[PDB]
Amino acid sequence: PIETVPVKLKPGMDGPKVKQWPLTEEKIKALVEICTEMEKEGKISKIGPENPYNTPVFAIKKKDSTKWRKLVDFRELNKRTQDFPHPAGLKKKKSVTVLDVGDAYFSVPLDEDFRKYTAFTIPSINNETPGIRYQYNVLPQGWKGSPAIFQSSMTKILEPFRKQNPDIVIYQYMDDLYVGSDLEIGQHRTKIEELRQHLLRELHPDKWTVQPIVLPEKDSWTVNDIQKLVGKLNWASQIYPGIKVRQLSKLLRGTKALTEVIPLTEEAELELAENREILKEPVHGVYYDPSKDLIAEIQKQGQGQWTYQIYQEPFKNLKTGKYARMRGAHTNDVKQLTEAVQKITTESIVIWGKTPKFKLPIQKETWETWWTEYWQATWIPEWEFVNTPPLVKLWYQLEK
Amino acid sequence: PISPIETVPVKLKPGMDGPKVKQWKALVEICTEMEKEGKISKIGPENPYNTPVFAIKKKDSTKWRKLVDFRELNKRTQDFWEVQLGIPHPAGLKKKKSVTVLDVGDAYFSVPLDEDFRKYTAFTIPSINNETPGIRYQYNVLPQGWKGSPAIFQSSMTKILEPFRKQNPDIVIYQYMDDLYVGSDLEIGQHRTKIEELRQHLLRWGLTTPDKKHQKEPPFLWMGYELHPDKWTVQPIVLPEKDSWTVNDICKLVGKLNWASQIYPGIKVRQLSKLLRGTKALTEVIPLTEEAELELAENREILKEPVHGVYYDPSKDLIAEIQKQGQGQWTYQIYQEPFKNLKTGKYARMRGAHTNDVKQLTEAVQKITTESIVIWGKTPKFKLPIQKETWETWWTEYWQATWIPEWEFVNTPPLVKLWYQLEKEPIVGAETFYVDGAANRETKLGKAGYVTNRGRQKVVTLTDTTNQKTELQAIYLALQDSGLEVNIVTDSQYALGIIQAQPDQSESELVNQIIEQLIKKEKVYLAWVPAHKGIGGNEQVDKLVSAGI
DNA sequence: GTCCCTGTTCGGGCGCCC
DNA sequence: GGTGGGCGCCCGAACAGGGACTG
Ligand SMILES: [Mg+2]
Repeated sequence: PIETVPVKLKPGMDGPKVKQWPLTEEKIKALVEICTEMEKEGKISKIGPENPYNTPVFAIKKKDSTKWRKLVDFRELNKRTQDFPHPAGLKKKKSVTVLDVGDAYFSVPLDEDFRKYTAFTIPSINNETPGIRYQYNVLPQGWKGSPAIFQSSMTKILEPFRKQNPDIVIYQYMDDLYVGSDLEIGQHRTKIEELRQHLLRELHPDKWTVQPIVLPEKDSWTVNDIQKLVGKLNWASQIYPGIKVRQLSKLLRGTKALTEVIPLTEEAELELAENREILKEPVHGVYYDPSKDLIAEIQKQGQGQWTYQIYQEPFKNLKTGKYARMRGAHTNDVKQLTEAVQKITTESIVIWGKTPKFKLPIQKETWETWWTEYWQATWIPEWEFVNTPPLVKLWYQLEK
Repeated sequence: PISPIETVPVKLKPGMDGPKVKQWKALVEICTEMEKEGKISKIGPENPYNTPVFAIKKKDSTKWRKLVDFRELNKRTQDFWEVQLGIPHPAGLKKKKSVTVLDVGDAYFSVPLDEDFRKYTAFTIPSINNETPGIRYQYNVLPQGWKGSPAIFQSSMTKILEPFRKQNPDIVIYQYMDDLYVGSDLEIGQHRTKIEELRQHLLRWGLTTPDKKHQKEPPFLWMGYELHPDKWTVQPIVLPEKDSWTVNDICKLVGKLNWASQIYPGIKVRQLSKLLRGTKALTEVIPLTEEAELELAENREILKEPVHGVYYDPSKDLIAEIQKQGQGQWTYQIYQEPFKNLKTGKYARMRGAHTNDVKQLTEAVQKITTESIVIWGKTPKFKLPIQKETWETWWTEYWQATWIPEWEFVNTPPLVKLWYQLEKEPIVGAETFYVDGAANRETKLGKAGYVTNRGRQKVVTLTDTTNQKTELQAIYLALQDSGLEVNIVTDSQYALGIIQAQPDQSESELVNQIIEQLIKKEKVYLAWVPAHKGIGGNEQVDKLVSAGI
């Protein structure tokens, strides 16, 4: 009698068929553990091979604790389900807390003739049995469709907490609840625990920073030092058309040995000075379009030094970033990259409300072997594996 | 018998009729033995459909079989999600006090077919003696060559062995199709009499277990090997020693070899297997190549010499130890205590036009990992032909995000290395070379050349070429007209991209040479500048090579 | 737009298993 | 001759993507 809403897929499209990838004994075992409950408690059933579809699963140790979460990589089923404003002030709050609600969506029964798309498969260590398959009967976590259907009731739920507490903005993307406040941390948490006690029925946005393009400061210059300048400048061009290089690329006139010292002329030392100003200026012409893919890319500088940009149109960057991890004698590139992508996707969501598609500086096999170890979010962004021109690394680089 | 298991619903694709044709010769009659067993019933000729039929013989000639060519029905039945994800490995068996290996009898023919679908499996014998309007059955069980059978059967098997696998959370049953291996923490005669309660379970569900009941009989036979209480080995493999060779003749070989290379270390197949390169034929003979024949020689050598494998335990720990074999090839081997192999392998895959030994090492480590997760379900610890430091070098300067897991240096030559580093900084002393090449895309005529501060200038005209190529030829002039220290300035990202990446091999003759000369060099500094923007002296080279194009 | 040149997917052949 | 499904290994077809090009 709790009623169900019909849903279906983009027109002409068919449900997912994605191969499951190898899990670890501890991931399977934790997945077999919560799949047991997940069917007993009447939330999923079990299904045979007559279900042509399939979407992968792994399992995440979402804390330092011993409570595993299972997320389904619905990226593929997601981008085939017919879909449909964004709180602008959340990005500018003193701190934001992110709740995982979450176990709320099982409350509503998914539409039957759609359940067949929710199907997944649990593998066997060393293949000692065929895979055991299940299918959801109630709004699954990780699908565009759950937060949708449920908002109706989330809004009933939140109504009085949003009203009583006016200064706080609560936001809902996917399984996550982003709640924000100018409260001092400590007054914040007492509130966020007030939320949690209600729903029973740490991000600092104002601190996020942009790393602009920056020109090398030095008191003498070589041909080489200028060549690396003109070329960088020449590229910044495509971004700030208010740039200037000609009076500076005049200095490299003949065929000078890389190591010979050029002195900067009356204009040259001022052109470069005029340029280092233009780069302070805000990029003109950037307007977040909601219907276009959000494109994030990342370059690996060195010494746990990652730089990103986020854009929909080439050269029209919505945000340039620098994310700094560890400089270690036990450092993990993939782990870092994994952390980068997550942090970025989180600003991405907090600011613009949607999640970016990443252009990952990494071999696909390498990334696919490991990213599941080091993950911690209840969503998963779309990604493609690039190969970076080692040039466009110098452009966004930093200097000591 | 046919099982009491609920039946599994299968449709046809969203808009098909079902199959229908006919066939034709002394038609022989097992087809009535099935009749009285329930496995086919006879049908009334307003069932529209018919699928051809025929006879052959057994895969071990003991019976003179019957079979249907649903090759048409198969093409119209819904898609499945198959449920065999892989092939179990012996090396992943952690050994249990007691054991068995039994097989289900006539199992496809032991599970019911959805009845709303049986009609489509309607086949019809020609005639009792060459003509009368003949007989017409459907199937009531899983047919012997329909694409549904395997997936459906496997599911059913699983869904049945289930209550045994929880009524005993802890007796271990390896299930591949209709074949079983049993594992018990109990002493032989409680296992013996536990294996019964199991056989009896399957019987109750309609699966019989004849004999075929591998018993107090180590070596158990299973999955193509020869298990033992303490080791295991592959049932011997015989090499296609066919004095002349054609393609399919050689694929015969490599396949036996890759199967071979799972336990016999050292097996390598680079030269056999570039023989397929180019071909337009499947039977076309192939002249056994020199380095090939010499390589082929080597393999037959290994397999003579006998070997075993071992079992696993969560107790002791997994080790992988890679070793650089020949050209682009690698050989691994996992174990737990020193010379007792647990599994071995062979990664020879060639990914890229240009690579170096450190990325192949990375790939191999990648292949071995996911694979260990598959068999034992955990990541191993490595021991690798490369010094802890070379890695840090690589991992420092390589721009993509790379990473090998918990490893330790082994000293097994050849050792891995970077046959040269590029300079971060320009070279006081070195001629500063400005290179640039051009090429007309209509005429496919080109030009490559250089121009130094010391005022030198070559300009070789290339032909049948591409712009990218000449720009790599010019770097090539520069390196081979420069002495032991040199800076170069190229306009080409394409080129800067290849070389920064530090290739020791590539598919290209040009890059293979440009690698030669790079190793011979003492210090190089590769530097870029944007093309066509009037720079010194990228301007000067650029005209040199650009008149004519 | 056209060329290049890289990467990727896929299907075919064989291996081995039921 | 005219049988299904699975995993693996290779290789070549189809593409995808970029980066340079033409007048
Ligand atoms: Mg050029």
